Amino acid sequence: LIVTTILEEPYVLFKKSDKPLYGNDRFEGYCIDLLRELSTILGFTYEI
Amino acid sequence: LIVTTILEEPYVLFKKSDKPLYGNDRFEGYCIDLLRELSTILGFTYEIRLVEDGKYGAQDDVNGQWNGMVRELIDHKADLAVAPLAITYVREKVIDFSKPFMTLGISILYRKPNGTNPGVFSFLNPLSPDIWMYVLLACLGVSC
Amino acid sequence: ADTIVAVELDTYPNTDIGDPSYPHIGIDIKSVRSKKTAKWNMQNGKVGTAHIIYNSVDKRLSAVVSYPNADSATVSYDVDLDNVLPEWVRVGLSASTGLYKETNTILSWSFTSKLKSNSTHETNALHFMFNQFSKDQKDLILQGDATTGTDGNLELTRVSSNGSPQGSSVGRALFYAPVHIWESSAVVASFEATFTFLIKSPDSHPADGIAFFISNIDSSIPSGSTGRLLGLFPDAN
Amino acid sequence: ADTIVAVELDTYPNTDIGDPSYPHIGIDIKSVRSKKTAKWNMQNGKVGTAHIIYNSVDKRLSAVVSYPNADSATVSYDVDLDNVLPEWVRVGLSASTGLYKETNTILSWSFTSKLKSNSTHETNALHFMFNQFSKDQKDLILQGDATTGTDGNLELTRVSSNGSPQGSSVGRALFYAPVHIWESSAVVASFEATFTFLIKSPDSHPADGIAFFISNIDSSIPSGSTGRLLGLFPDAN
Amino acid sequence: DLAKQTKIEYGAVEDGATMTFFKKSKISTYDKMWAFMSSRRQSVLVKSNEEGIQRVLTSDYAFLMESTTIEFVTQRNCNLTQIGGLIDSKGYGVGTPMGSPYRDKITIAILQLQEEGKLHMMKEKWWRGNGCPEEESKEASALG
Amino acid sequence: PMGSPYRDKITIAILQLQEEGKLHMMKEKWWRGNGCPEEESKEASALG
Amino acid sequence: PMGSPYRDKITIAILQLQEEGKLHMMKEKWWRGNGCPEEESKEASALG
Ligand SMILES: *[C@@H]1O[C@H](CO)[C@@H](O[C@@H]2O[C@H](CO)[C@@H](O[C@@H]3O[C@H](CO[C@H]4O[C@H](CO)[C@@H](O)[C@H](O)[C@@H]4O[C@@H]4O[C@H](CO)[C@@H](O)[C@H](O)[C@H]4NC(C)=O)[C@@H](O)[C@H](O[C@H]4O[C@H](CO)[C@@H](O)[C@H](O)[C@@H]4O[C@@H]4O[C@H](CO)[C@@H](O)[C@H](O)[C@H]4NC(C)=O)[C@@H]3O)[C@H](O)[C@H]2NC(C)=O)[C@H](O)[C@H]1NC(C)=O
Ligand SMILES: *[C@@H]1O[C@H](CO)[C@@H](O[C@@H]2O[C@H](CO)[C@@H](O[C@@H]3O[C@H](CO[C@H]4O[C@H](CO)[C@@H](O)[C@H](O)[C@@H]4O[C@@H]4O[C@H](CO)[C@@H](O[C@@H]5O[C@H](CO)[C@H](O)[C@H](O)[C@H]5O)[C@H](O)[C@H]4NC(C)=O)[C@@H](O)[C@H](O[C@H]4O[C@H](CO)[C@@H](O)[C@H](O)[C@@H]4O)[C@@H]3O)[C@H](O)[C@H]2NC(C)=O)[C@H](O)[C@H]1NC(C)=O
Ligand SMILES: CCCCCCCC/C=C/CCCCCCCC(=O)O[C@@H](COC(=O)CCCCCCCCCCCCCCC)COP(=O)([O-])OCC[N+](C)(C)C
Ligand SMILES: CCCCCCCC/C=C/CCCCCCCC(=O)O[C@@H](COC(=O)CCCCCCCCCCCCCCC)COP(=O)([O-])OCC[N+](C)(C)C
Ligand SMILES: CC(C)CCC[C@@H](C)[C@H]1CC[C@H]2[C@@H]3CC=C4C[C@@H](O)CC[C@]4(C)[C@H]3CC[C@]12C
Ligand SMILES: N[C@@H](CCC(=O)O)C(=O)O
Ligand SMILES: [Ca+2]
Ligand SMILES: [Ca+2]
Ligand SMILES: [Zn+2]
Ligand SMILES: [Zn+2]
Repeated sequence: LIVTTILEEPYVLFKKSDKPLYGNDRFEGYCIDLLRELSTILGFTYEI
Repeated sequence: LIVTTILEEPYVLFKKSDKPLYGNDRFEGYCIDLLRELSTILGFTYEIRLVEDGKYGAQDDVNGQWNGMVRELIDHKADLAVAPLAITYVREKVIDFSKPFMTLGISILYRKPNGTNPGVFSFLNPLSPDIWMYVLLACLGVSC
Repeated sequence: ADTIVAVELDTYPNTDIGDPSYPHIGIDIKSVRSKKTAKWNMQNGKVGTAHIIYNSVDKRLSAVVSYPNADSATVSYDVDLDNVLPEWVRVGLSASTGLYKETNTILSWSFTSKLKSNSTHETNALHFMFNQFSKDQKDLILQGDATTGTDGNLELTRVSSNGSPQGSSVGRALFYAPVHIWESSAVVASFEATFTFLIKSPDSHPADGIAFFISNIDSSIPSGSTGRLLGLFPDAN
Repeated sequence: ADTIVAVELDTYPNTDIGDPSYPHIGIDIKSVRSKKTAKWNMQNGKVGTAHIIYNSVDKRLSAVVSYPNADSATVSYDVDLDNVLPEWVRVGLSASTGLYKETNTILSWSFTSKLKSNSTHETNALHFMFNQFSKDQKDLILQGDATTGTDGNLELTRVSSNGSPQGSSVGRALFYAPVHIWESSAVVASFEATFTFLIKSPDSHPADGIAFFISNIDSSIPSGSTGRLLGLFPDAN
Repeated sequence: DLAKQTKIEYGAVEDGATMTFFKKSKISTYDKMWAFMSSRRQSVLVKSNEEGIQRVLTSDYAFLMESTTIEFVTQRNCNLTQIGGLIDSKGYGVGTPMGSPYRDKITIAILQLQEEGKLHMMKEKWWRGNGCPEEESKEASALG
Repeated sequence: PMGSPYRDKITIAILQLQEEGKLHMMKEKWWRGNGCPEEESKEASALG
Repeated sequence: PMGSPYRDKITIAILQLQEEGKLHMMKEKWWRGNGCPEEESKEASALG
């Protein structure tokens, strides 16, 4: 379930840290927290 | 017994004395003076020993093991943990606490902002320093 | 704490903790309170040519720092590394910044030790010549917030907002392989280095300095070393 | 199976797996079935002088072994080290025995790589010269049942049964630090070695050969190697 | 408030129960602090509480810690204070190993010390309030 | 009672609830009532 | 896309989140930042 998204604050944005992250955990924001809730209720993998 | 503990002011700290301090003599503070009274009640003999790694206790969650005084208790190296060792959910599962002898709360240590005093020429403040000149040039002007 | 000996190229004057009134070269023995200091010109983003020797037949720990058309910063302190630094060590670079900005870009780094089986019995070595720090250089244990690559450089800072070097950041460049020292097979290992750097001005009165330590084989960035502690020492005494 | 390229100094004929009828120096490209072999004289307890190069100005992977007052076994096979072996390696020594005993004492070891930062501009190095293997040599990742110390020796057998080294023994002697190879900054990495061994006569047809490999950065003893697999191969292919 | 300004650095002590509370919390404010603190995990998380005291005295740092040690700091340093209320409630237990006979005998001997005021006479001694300007006592402000 | 297999099960269980904050959520659910309008609610003061 | 077996699954799923209030909880999690100290923050006015 390929999810096409486009980087706009505060909806999606890159998660800053010391170590660089890889994959779906690279992204954070509102729409990432929404898509986690859609994946919790319905139940499906998702690739940003 | 072998009582593990850790330096934290004012709970456990070294006693200020010039003499070659021996055994349990070098320790003073709250938690040993707690244990001085627990030893009178229960009638045992404590023997203070520090924690080796200098931590309190935490789950390293790579090997899933422990450090600090919690690791000193699970491996049965030291029999008590008379200390500021707190009571949490992840610690009660592996070791056995007693009832609390003190109640905590997490909060924020921060500096007080400096209350610069309203110094003795405070009454000139409600007008700007050019307005006090404009009043003075008025009463020098209107009088002329 | 880890026993650690460095040659600090400090750039922030700390008359609090024994740094002199000027940006200096300094030579540290287990303390940020150094042993010798010397005036250093400290030109802006230019090249580098530093150098360290310790020949136990002469038991001095000399050093120079040279720009083009500049002078040498002779800071040779008489110390014996017999008893002041452990048996197996781990050399490497240390850099830092804090509350200011300065560039800590290394462009090349080398080393050569020669340690006495039985002095003429074919002394050992650990020579290396990293002129071309790459992206995935896996014989370095770069700690802290240190990075590498993106050019032939060793970027010992969180960098690249036009290179503006993002104050309160600490970077280390621990080399992977140990070195036998203590004395024990005696300590004539004239360990050389070359410490080419580029401290570029961010137009900020730039000051926190780069180092070149010789630590224990186990280390980290101890409990906060961003600043006057300069990347490696835990304590200011 | 880890990718591995070795120089078998095989002291035992293994006719089932392609080793010739004579004891031989060899060469390996992910195979105990050797590319090229040559006759080696295999004297008794004596000393040593082996030497292995690969200069990509000639791209010949060469290896020579000579006792004093003996000849030299040039076993040079042209092989392209571009694709046959990874970017980062972990070189070292390997020796084993099985059902026949032999001593496999290494008593000095070196290495010298030189790979093209930019062909003239000061290529990298990893020169070391272990003439004084200590009791607690903590820059070796000696695997298996390798022993060290008690003299200046690297004993790659379970030894000191009066020098009858407890057959079906095996011990590797991997060096601690990685080396850049693959091509990427092309492949002139003229890695040298000097590999002075000692193979004592056990009065028991001394046998199973010492190696010198260039493995993956991760390695161990593959699936039991006391014997024809010579210390570093899982399978006979 | 303190979760929503990156102007003031804030952390905790490493291998401790303060950051373990934020590491496991799921409420929005306290996870936001752990979303902050996990990024600069070395920059703000100090080694011991004593370095948590000192980096507030020097820098613009707000240190998360326990109430009963704030009660000893703010009665010594009269420029530091307890910003905000108690986040949660915890306690100091005398730690014993898993399945010990000294769990219950100390559970007795802490309750016996508490009903006769021994656990309060020791806290008054080892915290020793020392005299300190408590507050301006914000009220009507009669001109001196 | 004097030795029970339900003490330690609740001892861990109470520590879970204050970690989640539900002991504080149930605290504010019952003890919070009307605000009890304070002494600083002057709103008028005819001088007598 | 133009006819999908995942529209109506999310259409019910979004309505669950605002009933629970999590669309409002994630609203206050990202759009709430610093308070932007207001125009009624006078604190001093020397008359000029
Ligand atoms: C037919 O009936 C057979 C009954 O014998 C039956 O059994 C055996 O089956 C196995 C396969 O499952 C296979 O075994 C091989 O035998 C090799 C030769 O025998 C040697 O060694 C064996 C030990 O295996 C001894 O039992 C023998 O008596 C003889 O050795 C003697 O050893 C003593 C030691 O104190 C000496 O004093 C004697 O002088 C010596 N007598 C001799 C030499 O005549 C055996 O060598 C093979 O071992 C290989 O691997 C080992 C691991 O490192 C090493 O020993 C070594 O590498 C061996 O490689 C061979 O070594 C030979 C020297 O011994 C050399 O020729 C070469 O170096 C190499 N050989 C080759 C061809 O490359 C292995 O164990 C045999 O098939 C068989 N054993 C026999 C015949 O001894 C068969 O399964 C039945 N069926 C069929 C179809 O044959
Ligand atoms: C309670 O009472 C105390 C009273 O002390 C108050 O707390 C005090 O807060 C002060 C905050 O400013 C702090 O100030 C010290 O300042 C001096 C002055 O020197 C400079 O130091 C720092 C930089 O070196 C700055 O933080 C200072 O503000 C000051 O520098 C100015 O900074 C501007 C912003 O960077 C700068 O503008 C640009 O800056 C760049 C880079 O510097 C370029 O210049 C560019 O061209 C500029 O445009 C100004 O130019 C710059 N001006 C000057 C002249 O430099 C200093 O001694 C100290 O900082 C130095 O010392 C520490 C010591 O370790 C060292 O580590 C630092 O790196 C630095 O070198 C302080 O910052 C007081 O220390 C502090 N006092 C106490 C006791 O804590 C509270 O406010 C009161 N509480 C209230 C009122 O509620
Ligand atoms: C309606 C009547 C109008 C009269 C017209 C004439 C008016 C002409 C006036 C003109 C300007 C005078 C005021 C200056 C401006 C004040 C602001 C300031 O920054 O100064 C500050 C410095 O302290 C001073 O220097 C104040 C000046 C001292 C002289 C005051 C004389 C009284 C006026 C003459 C009247 C005599 C009788 C008049 C004729 C019979 C004061 O503030 P502060 O408290 O020090 O804050 C710092 C404190 N801290 C250091 C601890 C932090
Ligand atoms: C016809 C029209 C007129 C013709 C034109 C004539 C030309 C006139 C044009 C004038 C142009 C204005 C120039 C002055 C600007 C000052 C403002 C300022 O910022 O400085 C300071 C003023 O604070 C003082 O110190 C004031 C001096 C003391 C006050 C007493 C004066 C009157 C006394 C009673 C009068 C009796 C009345 C009797 C009536 C019969 C405030 O800042 P500060 O922080 O305090 O600075 C400290 C400075 N210091 C360190 C040196 C102290
Ligand atoms: C009678 C005399 C001596 C009184 C003092 C001088 C008077 C005429 C002068 C001195 C400074 C002047 C003021 C200076 C600045 C401004 C701001 C401008 O946007 C409108 C005019 C205004 C508000 C001026 C009004 C006239 C003024 C108050
Ligand atoms: N002293 C605490 C850790 C520090 C804290 O939580 O504030 C403990 O031992 O659990
Ligand atoms: Ca400095
Ligand atoms: Ca073989
Ligand atoms: Zn210095
Ligand atoms: Zn062979």
